[PDB]
Amino acid sequence: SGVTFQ
Amino acid sequence: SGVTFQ
Amino acid sequence: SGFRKMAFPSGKVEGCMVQVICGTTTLNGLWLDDVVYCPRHVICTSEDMFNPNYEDLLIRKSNHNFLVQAGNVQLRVIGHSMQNCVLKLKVDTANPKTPKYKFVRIQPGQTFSVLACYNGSPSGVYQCAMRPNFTIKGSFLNGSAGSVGFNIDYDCVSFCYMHHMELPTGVHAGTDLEGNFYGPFVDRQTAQAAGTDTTITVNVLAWLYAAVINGDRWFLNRFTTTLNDFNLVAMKYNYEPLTQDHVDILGPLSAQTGIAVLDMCASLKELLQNGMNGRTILGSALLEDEFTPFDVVRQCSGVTFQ
Amino acid sequence: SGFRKMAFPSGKVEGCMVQVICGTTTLNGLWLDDVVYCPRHVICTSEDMFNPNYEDLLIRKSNHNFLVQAGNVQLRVIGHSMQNCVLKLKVDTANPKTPKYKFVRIQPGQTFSVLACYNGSPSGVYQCAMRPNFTIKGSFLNGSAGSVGFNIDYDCVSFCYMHHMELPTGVHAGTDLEGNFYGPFVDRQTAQAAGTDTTITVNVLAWLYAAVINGDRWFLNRFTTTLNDFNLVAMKYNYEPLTQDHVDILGPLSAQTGIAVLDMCASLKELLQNGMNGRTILGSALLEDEFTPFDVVRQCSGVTFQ
Repeated sequence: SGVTFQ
Repeated sequence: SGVTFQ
Repeated sequence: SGFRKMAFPSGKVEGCMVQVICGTTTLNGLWLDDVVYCPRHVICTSEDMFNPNYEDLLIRKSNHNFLVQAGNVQLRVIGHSMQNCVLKLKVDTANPKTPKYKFVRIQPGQTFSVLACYNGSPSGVYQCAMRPNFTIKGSFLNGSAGSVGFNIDYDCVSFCYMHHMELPTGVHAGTDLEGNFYGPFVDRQTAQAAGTDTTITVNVLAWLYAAVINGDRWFLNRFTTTLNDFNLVAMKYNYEPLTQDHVDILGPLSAQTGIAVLDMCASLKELLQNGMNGRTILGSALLEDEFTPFDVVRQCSGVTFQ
Repeated sequence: SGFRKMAFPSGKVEGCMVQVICGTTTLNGLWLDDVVYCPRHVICTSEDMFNPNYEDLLIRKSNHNFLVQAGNVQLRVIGHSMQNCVLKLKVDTANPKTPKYKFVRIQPGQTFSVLACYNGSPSGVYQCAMRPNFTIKGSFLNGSAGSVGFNIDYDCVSFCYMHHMELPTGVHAGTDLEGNFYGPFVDRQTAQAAGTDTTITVNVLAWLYAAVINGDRWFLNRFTTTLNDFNLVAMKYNYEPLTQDHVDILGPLSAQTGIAVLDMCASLKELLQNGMNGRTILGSALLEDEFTPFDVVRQCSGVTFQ
C-alpha cells in the first residue's frame, strides 16, 4: 500500500 | 395520466 | 482511480441561459448570437393546453409580449417565429458569450449533461441518457422548460436537448434544438403512451469495462459467447440487441483491458442470470447503463475541453 | 419530479483554474485575485516523495521556477510562500473573473461539487461527500491535483476541498484551501491508514425523504422508534449515530412530507434488517448517503444561483 501523488 | 408542461 | 457520473463543465452554457416570460408563463431560453430559442408552449394559456393551436396563438402575439431577461439586462425582442415546437425570438443584441456550438439530434443510448435552470438562472448540472423509449430520466420542476442538454468537444458545445414537459410516470420529454420531439410525444397536456423501456446493452458493457479499468474484476470469467447466443439472453432480460457496430465501438476499451467484447458478454450473461450475489460493481448493486463507451474513455483518460 | 446526483454549475470555478508547472511536475492551481493556490507537492522530485522536506524544497526555488498558464496567457509569478500543504503563488495580475468567494472547512457528511481538471483545463463535474473517515470517493487521475471542490450560495463560491493524492484503496485525500488535510493524512508517498468508513445516517434519511417527495413510498410503515433504539440498530449496521441536531436539521423535510423523523427512522431500521426485497428507491438498490438534507431541499425546490 502506498499513497500516490496526483 | 396527463402530460404536464414545465 | 474512481468512476463517477460526470457532467461536462457548464460555464459555456450558463452564459447562454436567459429568462423568457409570455403572459403569466415563465421558462428559460437559450441565447445564441441574436436569437433566443425556447419551448413554444410559453405562449399557451392555462385553459388551452389540452390541444393548443400554436399557429393561432403565435399570430395573436407581438414582439412586446415576450419579455427576455439576460441576468440584469432586458433584451429587446425584434422578431419572432416558430420552428416545429420551439420559438425563435430575434433580439437586437448578439450574445457576447456565444460559444462555438452545433445543434445535434442524438440517438437513443447517447448521454448528455443537463444544466437545469429556473427563471433563466442555472440551478445544477447532471448527466443523463436518451432512453430507448426517447424519454429522459431527468430532475425537472415547473419552470425548468428551456433547460438544455449538451455535450462538449474541445471548445464546441453540441446542444442536443431542450426540455419541455414531464410524463405522468415522472420521466421527461423534450426536443432537439430545431424543435423536433424525441419520441412520439406532442406538446399537449394529454395522456401519451411511452414505449416500454429497455436497458442499453452497449452502455452496460462500457461500464463493465470501466469497472475492470478501476480494478473490479470479480465478475470476469474464462468463457466467451457468440453474438447470436448473447442476443438471445439480452432479449429475455429486456436488453437491447448488441450489434456488430456496438462491438466495434467497444474496440478501444476491449484493447485497453485485453478482454474481448464477446468475453465480456459472457460476464454480462452470468450477471443477468445469477445476479450479483451481494457484491457491487463501481459502488452499484444494479447494472448501470447511462455511460457510453466514449464516456468511459473520456473519464478514464482525462480528456479536457478548450 | 426526478432525483439526480446534482452538481453546482461550474462556470464561476472554471474561470479560476490555471496550470502550474514546476520542474517536470504539472498540476492545477486556483487563481483568485492575484494569488494562485496549488498543492505544495508540485515542488517535489521523483526520488524524494517518501518524506520530502518541503521547507528545504521551497527555499531552493525561485519565482521563475513556477510556470503558471491561464488559458493562453502566461502569468508572471512575483512571490511564493507555503501555508500548510498549499503553495500561494503571487502573480502580477488579478484574475478578472474572480467570483465572490469564501474558504470553508467542511464537516464529514457534507457534500460538494468537484471540477476535475487537467493541465489547468476543466474535464468534468461531479458530486461527492466528505466521508466520515475524511476520504472522498472521487474520480481523479495523475495531474488532477489542484482540482477543487465547492458549494455555491447565491453568487458566492465556498471552496472546501483541493485535491492532492490517491490512497491505495482508490479513494482520495486532500486539503481545505488553507492547506490543512482532511483526516490524518500527510503529503508523503507512504502507507497511511484510513479509518474504517461508516454510512452517513442523516443523509440516508434525507434521501428517503427525497424518495417520498418523488412518490416512492413502499418502504414507509406505521411504526415509530425512539432515538436510542434506532441508534442501537445504526451501530450494528456501521451507520453513524443520529443526534438530536440531525433530527432538527431534518425538520423542513419532515414538515413537508408529514413524516416525523423518528417515523422515517423506523423505515430505515426495517430496510437495514430486511433489505429491499428486490425493489429500488429512486433508481437505487442500495441506501444512498451522499445527499444532505440541504441537497434534497435544493433540488426538490429549484434553488438557483446568482
